Amino acid sequence: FPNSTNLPRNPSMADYEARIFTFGTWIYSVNKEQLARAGFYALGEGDKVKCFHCGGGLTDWKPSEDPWEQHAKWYPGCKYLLEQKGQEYINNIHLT
Amino acid sequence: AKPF
Ligand SMILES: [Zn+2]
Repeated sequence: FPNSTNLPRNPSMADYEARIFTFGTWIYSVNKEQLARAGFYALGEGDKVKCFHCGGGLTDWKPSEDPWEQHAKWYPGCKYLLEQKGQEYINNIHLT
Repeated sequence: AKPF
């Protein structure tokens, strides 16, 4: 943990539409579209979410937080993250 | 955000 290979930890959540559906009753400020685009889906347990690829989990979100930024901060090895945001983006989140 |  987390998963840093090229195979998704949860294939059933690889589709954006599948992930966005999990946010049907989302009551938190952090944007659902942004979360789903960042690879996350809701567990239905508070504001807990997990990335379908690396399986990384995030909770206790702040109102203006950026999902992609938190994804890179805690799970830099995620391959979906790499594919979507690039290595420079990730490395910059962990700048000297 | 906090990881879990
Ligand atoms: Zn991930």
